Formats: sequence, C-alpha cells, structure tokens
Amino acid sequence: ASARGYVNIKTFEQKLDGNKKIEGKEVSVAFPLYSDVHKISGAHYQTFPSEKAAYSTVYEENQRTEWIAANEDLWKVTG
Amino acid sequence: ASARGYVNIKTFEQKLDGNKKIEGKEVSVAFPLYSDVHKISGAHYQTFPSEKAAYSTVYEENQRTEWIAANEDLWKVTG
Amino acid sequence: ASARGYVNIKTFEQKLDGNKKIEGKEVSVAFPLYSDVHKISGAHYQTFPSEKAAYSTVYEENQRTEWIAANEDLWKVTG
Amino acid sequence: ASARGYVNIKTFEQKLDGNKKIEGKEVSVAFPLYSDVHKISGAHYQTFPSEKAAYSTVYEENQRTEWIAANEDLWKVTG
Amino acid sequence: AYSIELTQDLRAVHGMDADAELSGILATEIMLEINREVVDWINYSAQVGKS
Amino acid sequence: AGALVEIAEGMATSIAELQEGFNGSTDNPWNEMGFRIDKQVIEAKSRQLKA
Repeated sequence: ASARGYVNIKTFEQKLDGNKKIEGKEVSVAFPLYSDVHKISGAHYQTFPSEKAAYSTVYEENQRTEWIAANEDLWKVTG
Repeated sequence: ASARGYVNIKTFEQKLDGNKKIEGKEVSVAFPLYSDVHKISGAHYQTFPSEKAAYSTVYEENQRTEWIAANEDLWKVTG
Repeated sequence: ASARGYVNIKTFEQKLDGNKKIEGKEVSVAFPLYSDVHKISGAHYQTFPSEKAAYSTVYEENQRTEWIAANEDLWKVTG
Repeated sequence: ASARGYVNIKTFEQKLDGNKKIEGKEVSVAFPLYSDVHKISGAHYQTFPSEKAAYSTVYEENQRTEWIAANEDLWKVTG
Repeated sequence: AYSIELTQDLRAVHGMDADAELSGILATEIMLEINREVVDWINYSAQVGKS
Repeated sequence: AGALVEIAEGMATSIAELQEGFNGSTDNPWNEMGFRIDKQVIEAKSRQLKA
C-alpha cells in the first residue's frame, strides 16, 4: 500500500474540438509521489485526499515514469 | 387561462458528458404557480413575464406536482 | 494579394444546440478590409496579424459585400 | 375554474302581475367578475361568497358580455 | 494567481509574504526576458563574421 | 446498534482552496443560502343578532 495518503484526481471529460473529447479519468496517486510530481492545472479536475485510494486507477509509492506518463495522459484528445 | 401572468422559461441545452445532453426546454408557467415553487438556478435559461403564454408547453394555475416535476426535469440527462 | 497585411481570425466551434454546431472557421482578411468593416465580438475567436494570409479562406482588398456577409457568417447555425 | 372565489347570487321568484312572474335564478359568478359588473339590487336575492361555485349555472373569470347579459336578465318578466 | 488559503498558512509557518514573492518573480521575469530579447536580436541580426 | 454512526466534518483544504473553478478545477461550486419572505392574509368576519 501507499502507507501515507492518496491524492485522487478526477478529470471531467469535455468536447475540445469537433466530435472529439478529452477523456475524464479517475486516478489515484500515493501522496508522496503526488506532491513530488503533478502537472494538473486547467485540466478540469477536482482532487481530494483519502486514507485509501478512492478510484480504481491506483498509483503506489514507486512508479514515477509510469505515473509521469499517466498525468500527461489526462490531456489525451480522442475522437 | 391563468388570468394573472406567465413566466416563460427558455432553457439552453449543453453537452454534459461524452455524447450526452441536458435537454433544453421552452416552457410557460402561470405566474402564481411560478412564484410559489420554481427550481430554476444554474439551468442556463432566460426568463420573461408575459400576458399570454409565450411557449407551447403551459402550466396553468393548478398543476403543482406536475410542474414541480417539470422544473426539476430541466436537468434531465439524456444519452 | 493585398500586399499590406492580413488579419487572421480563427473562430472556435462550439455546440450551440443539441447536434447543432457553429462551424469553426479559419479565415484571413486584408487588413484595410478588416479595419473598415469587422463584426467580430463574442464570436469565440483568436486573432493575429500577419505579413501573408495565414489561412486558406482569404478575403483580399476587394470583396466587401462578400466579407460583410462572411463575418456575420461566423454565427451561422449548422444542423 | 376561477381559482379565487365565487359570489353566489340566488334570486327568489315572485308574482309581478296577474298571472306573470319574475323567475328565480340560481347562479354563481367568479368574484373578480362579480366585483366588475353586478347589477343586483332590489332583485329579491341573497349572496354568499365561496371558494367553489355553489350553484349549477356558473360564470367563470371570462364571460363578461355573456354574464352582463345575464345579470340584467334577472329582471326578465315571464308568463 | 496565487491562493488565499496559501498566504494564511505560508505566512504562518514561514513568515513569507507569498504575494511579493510572486510579484517579485513576475516583475523580474519580464525584465529578464526583455533583456534576453535584445541580446537575442543582436546575435540574430548580426552578420556572419570572419567572412 | 452502532453499525451506522453519525458524523460531521469539514472540507479538506486541498478541496476548499480551489472551489468553483480555481486552478482549473471544475464542477465544484460553493454552497449558498437565501431567504424567502412570504406572507399571510386574514379577513374580519361579521356577526350579529336582533331582539
């Protein structure tokens, strides 16, 4: 487990362009990893801490490059 | 007729989620029925008073439980 | 060519009603034409000057009544 | 329905002349119609308000010219 | 665009302002970039030497 | 029986800080309160006798 805290980012999907979306993604982050690296701003989200991970997408103490690719994936634009 | 006045609510639909809508509805309400119970807030409307019903959907002096169901249904989320 | 300047207007497409769009329109305009008559306000655009026309739809020194109809065309409602 | 109140006029018939009458008429009137036009005086009547029309013949919010013909027809002389 | 919840606790723990620390890095950052600009025009606008 | 207990708590200052569209967040408005002011109406009814 993370053993500390879970910062839980839930992005809310939206229509960016014609027949295109930025898919909203429920994701959880181990708190020490989150405070170190998070790119989220202007991303149409809302965040809350929780003792246990509150979303089915869970990132533990050690991922880094696995998570660094997931947060910038919150901006992925799909049709 | 209501014989008092009609508060005409014109709601403008938006895209809530991926390929989904919160349906906009043009509706008239008897002004005493409107003043008593009206749920409109944050519903992206425009309201004006009128002497005669300005929209096809009309709620006269006595509906209440029919209208009270309709004004909350301005938030209906459809696929 | 206009040989002077071009005002490039890129209007972003928004969902005006259910399944009804305001088409996103890339357009360039000869600067002395855009200065004379330009209707753009609240059109959800972003504008930049240029040396050459930066978009494919170009309205040169002489169109006028074709551009006068084309900038108010930026509000067209497409089904 | 008038939705407000009904002024109920019950006229008692009488013998006006030799083998003649002014016949009695049980009628209800929407109160905002009753205040506007009521010809009743010396008519040998009695009046009470009520929330629901207490008599069979009812004149709602809008008759007017159909009631105005009726109230002064309380003086119709019959044989 | 700093936060109102920040200056409450930051100024409580660190005693810093949290405004003049942002106003200090914006007003500085435009004065550095304007200054990096011309020295990036001189080297942009300069002929090729030793030619 | 203690299974389902009754609590009240506050707002994590991660949430409270950005509330109603700060730092790019969305969908989280503040709560609000109004007041109403309606009225009642009474009417005098007569009464009477004779001898």
